[PDB]
Amino acid sequence: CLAEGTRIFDPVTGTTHRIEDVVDGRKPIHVVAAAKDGTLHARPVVSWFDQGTRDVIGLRIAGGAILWATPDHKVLTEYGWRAAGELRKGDRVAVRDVETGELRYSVIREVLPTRRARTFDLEVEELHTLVAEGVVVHN
Repeated sequence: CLAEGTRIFDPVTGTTHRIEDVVDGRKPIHVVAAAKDGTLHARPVVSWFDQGTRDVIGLRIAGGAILWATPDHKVLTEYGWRAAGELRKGDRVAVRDVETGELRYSVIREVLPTRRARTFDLEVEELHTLVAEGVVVHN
């Protein structure tokens, strides 16, 4: 699950939304999804999930961005899909350039301790993945 505050980019409208607003408002946004072959595509959100309050850890990425997700949330990394909780400083995660939309890999600068927060999940059509805080994660 993803934490309240997690930002999601809609490649169709070009609008960035906070996930708690997308779920609470059942907003029909599109997200940038990643296929199995790595390619990125725009896909619609067809289901919204309020997962309640849970512990979320933070993955501070080179550049300054930070993803807050449950330790079991899957992230696309240089070694494939892996639970956020298994990732450590130095591991590289897949990130979408906010300027060019290009996919690159950046190192995790720091892994932060857990904190309490409302958490969410979304169902992305067909590919079941999305870009959160610029990072490619499972929906």
